[PDB]
Amino acid sequence: QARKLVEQLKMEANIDRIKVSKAAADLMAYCEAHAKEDPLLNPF
Amino acid sequence: LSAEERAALERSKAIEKNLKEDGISAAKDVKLLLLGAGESGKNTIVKQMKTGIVETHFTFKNLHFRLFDVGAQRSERKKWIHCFEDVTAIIFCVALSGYDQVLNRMHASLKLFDSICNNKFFIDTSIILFLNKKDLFGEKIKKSPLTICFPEYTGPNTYEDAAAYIQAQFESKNRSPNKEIYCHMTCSTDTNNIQVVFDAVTDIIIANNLRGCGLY
Amino acid sequence: VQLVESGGGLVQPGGSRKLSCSASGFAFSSFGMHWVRQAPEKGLEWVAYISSGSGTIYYADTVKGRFTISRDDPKNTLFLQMTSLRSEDTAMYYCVRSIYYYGSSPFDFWGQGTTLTVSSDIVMTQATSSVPVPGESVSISCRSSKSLLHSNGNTYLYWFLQRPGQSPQLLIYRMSNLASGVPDRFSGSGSGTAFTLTISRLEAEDVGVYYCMQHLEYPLTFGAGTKLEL
Amino acid sequence: PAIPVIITAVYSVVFVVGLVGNSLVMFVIIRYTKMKTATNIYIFNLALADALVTTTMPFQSTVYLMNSWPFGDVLCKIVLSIDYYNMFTSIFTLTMMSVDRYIAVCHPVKALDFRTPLKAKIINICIWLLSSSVGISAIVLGGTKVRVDVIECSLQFSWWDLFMKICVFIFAFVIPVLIIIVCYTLMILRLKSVRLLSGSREKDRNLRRITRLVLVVVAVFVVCWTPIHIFILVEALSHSTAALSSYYFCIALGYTNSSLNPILYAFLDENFKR
Amino acid sequence: ELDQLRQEAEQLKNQIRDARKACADATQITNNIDPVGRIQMRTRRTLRGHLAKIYAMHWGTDSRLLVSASQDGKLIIWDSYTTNKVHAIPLRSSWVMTCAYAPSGNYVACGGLDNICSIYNLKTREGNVRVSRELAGHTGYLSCCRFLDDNQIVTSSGDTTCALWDIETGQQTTTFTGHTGDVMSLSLAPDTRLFVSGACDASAKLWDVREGMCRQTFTGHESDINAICFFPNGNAFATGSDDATCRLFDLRADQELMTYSHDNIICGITSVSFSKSGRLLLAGYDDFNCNVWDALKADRAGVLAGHDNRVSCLGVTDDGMAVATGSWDSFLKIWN
Ligand SMILES: COCO[C@H]1C[C@@H](C(=O)OC)[C@]2(C)CC[C@H]3C(=O)O[C@H](c4ccoc4)C[C@]3(C)[C@H]2C1=O
Repeated sequence: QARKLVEQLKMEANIDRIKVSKAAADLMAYCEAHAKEDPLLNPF
Repeated sequence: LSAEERAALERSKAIEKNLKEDGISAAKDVKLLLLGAGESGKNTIVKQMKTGIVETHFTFKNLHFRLFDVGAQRSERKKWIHCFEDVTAIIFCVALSGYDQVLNRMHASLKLFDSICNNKFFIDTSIILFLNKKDLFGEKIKKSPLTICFPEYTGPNTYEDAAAYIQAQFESKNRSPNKEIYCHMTCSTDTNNIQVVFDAVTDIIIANNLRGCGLY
Repeated sequence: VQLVESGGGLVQPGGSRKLSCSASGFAFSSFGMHWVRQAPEKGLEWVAYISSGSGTIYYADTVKGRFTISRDDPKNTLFLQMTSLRSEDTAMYYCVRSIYYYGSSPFDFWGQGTTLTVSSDIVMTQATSSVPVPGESVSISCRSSKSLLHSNGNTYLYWFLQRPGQSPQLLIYRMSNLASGVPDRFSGSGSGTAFTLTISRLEAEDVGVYYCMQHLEYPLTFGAGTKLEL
Repeated sequence: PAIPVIITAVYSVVFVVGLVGNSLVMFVIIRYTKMKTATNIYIFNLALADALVTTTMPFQSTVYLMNSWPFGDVLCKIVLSIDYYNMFTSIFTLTMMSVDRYIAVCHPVKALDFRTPLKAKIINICIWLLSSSVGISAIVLGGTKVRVDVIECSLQFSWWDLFMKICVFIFAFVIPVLIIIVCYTLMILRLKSVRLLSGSREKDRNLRRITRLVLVVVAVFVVCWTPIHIFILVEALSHSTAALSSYYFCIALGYTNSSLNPILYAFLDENFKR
Repeated sequence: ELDQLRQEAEQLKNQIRDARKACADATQITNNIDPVGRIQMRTRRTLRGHLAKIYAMHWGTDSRLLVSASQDGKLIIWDSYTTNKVHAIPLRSSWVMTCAYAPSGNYVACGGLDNICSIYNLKTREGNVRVSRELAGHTGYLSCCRFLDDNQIVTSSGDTTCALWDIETGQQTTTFTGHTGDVMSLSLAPDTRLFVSGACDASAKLWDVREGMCRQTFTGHESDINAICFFPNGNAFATGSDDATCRLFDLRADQELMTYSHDNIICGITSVSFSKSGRLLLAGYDDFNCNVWDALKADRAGVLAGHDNRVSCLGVTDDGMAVATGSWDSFLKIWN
């Protein structure tokens, strides 16, 4: 019945999570590293 | 403009002419969306009109009707109802014979007609309502009229009053002055069922013409 | 795809002949058609052009006014009527499929031609007439009297090959863009009025005469023909 | 007495109201709705024709105040041609709006084909051409005459005056009035037996409003076109007195119809004013 | 079993929430990035020809061609540079909610209420675009379809199911199950190994294509999720729902990282797309506008107001040159 759901919830919870600061720094680093290549930040 | 670009422009113009011709041909069609329940609310009117979605095309009195069976979509209606905002009418069927049959047949989601009447897109879309299985109603009504269907009857017996009561009850959920509800009685034996929707469609298109002429 | 020529033969001067072309295997109504002649011992030469919808019709200046081009899409047949036939009209004629949109490949398919024997242009010339040459790499040049690079970054030189006894085939359209059914060993390069065709590791079945054709502005002027023989 | 000043004030009021109404109608229909409906094209045609009719009031007023012709023959030809031409255009646009509404209500199945914007443009073009015929005839045939000792504009060339008067009477009054009456009465008779206008507490009032608006339109047309045609026919079948003064009152009513056309057909519309 | 399994699942969910809370905050986090202020994008092109509501568009690889699907039963392949109709593909089904452009440029995909993902071949002989591989097997309507390559496709449907198909055989090779509600959106990772999937159960699930199992889930919303899109990094995604808010989640942290909402916005989000660098997040709303949020500052940097109906589809070029929006007004426009 719900044993598959319980197993999926256990498998999804038993993973590796990194802090919010690392993810935010990664997004900021990608935004600075490609800022010069984004013209919206002409062929028509 | 190069020779290739001029030929490309000519091809684009030919495509545009074909699109305009197809749109002119398709603007005459009438789009009706067909809704109801599995208890003889859909197949009888589809048959009397003559995988995921079924098209029922016909031409009645130089009018191209096409009916839109979405009954195979066993899912939530909210995420695909906006595809039918431009339809002329909603052919909705309600089963009389299920006044006492449990499923109750009258209480589909408690709001099978309320949701259709007020789903933010059918605010001016007319509904042609069809009362299902009138013959079985006439041969069945002598068994507990005041029941789980509507415990507020306090009225006469037999077909000609109970049918009117249920029809008035289902019209009472409209709450819309511009929208109209056209009701009719079906038996799956008669042959005059294309004119019931045809006269309705004539009424909606006359109303639309009046609104386009700036008189209402 | 099958473009079949019909008509021709031997005619008397001052007569009229109606060349016909039957098209099968493709959507004929969406293709522009060309008629291209070839002399019995010289290079190719363009005769006529009709477009889809019978809208734009172009004729060669050397035969303008006496030649008529037409088509019938329900019958899928192209027609060229020729009146007042001269001594230069002795040639063998080709029907050419072409299509024009973004990324299209005009002049892609050439039909099997038919023979007929009578009893502000642009100069397109190749400085080389014959190169004797397998297993090596060849480079073949073509020159124009005008720059073929239009302002949209598109150069309009097409590279064709004619085998000994075969209808011409398209190798490259629009300056180093290969076609369907062509080995990757062929390549193109160049700039204004100076184009090169490079064949790396020349295998057999490359003997024949090569041509360069321009599509920048009508009329269509072919090259002279670079002949490669073993 | 005070007849000339009263008539001149009437002409000035007609001029001001006609210009204001036509300009407002044009501005609203070019700023909104993008002329994407056939009735919008018809309204544009009627507004343009009415504006071209009503840019003639100082001419007729100055003619009645100077009593002969203070304009010249080139101005005579252009004014006569413009007046006749845009008169016929306005009347025919009235007729075609009536027929369009009749098709929209009484024959809704075929109205999906005839009431396209392109077809509305086609009938507008034929209206323009059929009026331009009379305009060309007026500009080639009319002239000034000294008669007494007074210069005056007319269609001076027999039966080259009475025949033209009868032709303009038939092609400007009788057929359009017949079409208006027939089409609107058939429209209302069909619209009685229609839902959203049936016998209830909130639909009979709307149907009565529509019927009142229709009768207002027809009564305005009849009242403001009858006296001029009656006077010109009784003249055609010593003219300086109040009999001659009544001529320009009839002209004033005839121009009042053009002034009231965009008040009736545009301001009294549900699609408008929003 | 009847209650022990439910108690174990509830305890596991509580432990997951506690671990998520403990793996949050750390080293609000904005560093005064000096935001773009106001960006004034303008309409460079308008593309007329559709005669019904535009439901989906997709850009090509070359950023010069695009495909649009309308409710009149037609796909149209436009050349956006010169406003040319390259192709006009009629469709058997006129109810399509998704359309895709193959990255190779040889095919397009189309799908909707007929529960079929039809592939169409463009770069073929005979000069006509023909039907090939009408993939079938879904029970609900298709909400999205994205090409992996010329041979593999992924389709999200309304039967709480995603699917990976191979086009050569016409048979589905992987089924992704686990959503409770209807699935509405689909975005593929840049490396074509993973994909996110948002549903009407207010849940977005991150799946691995090769394994076939849901690697993680996110449940931070309150209504039906309608649109989703990967960040260009492939390590985060953003989505929007019918509760008039947008949420940026991160793949590694498994949390909701940022929320874009406004008091005066009470309309659902139909389409979400990033820019090339990921700094800009463009979202189409039901209020007929198309807002441009700053993805790192959570403020309304700009408004695109040129549509007279509901903005339904929204795409951005691969080189970042143009933004094409299609609404229900039968016109799609290009902003730069
Ligand atoms: C619509 O508003 C104008 O109404 C016309 C109606 C004409 C009519 O009923 O035709 C059957 C009518 C009465 C005929 C006699 C005309 C005339 O002799 O010259 C006038 C003129 C000279 C230079 O510009 C104008 C116009 C004139 C008085 C006409 C009108 O005023």
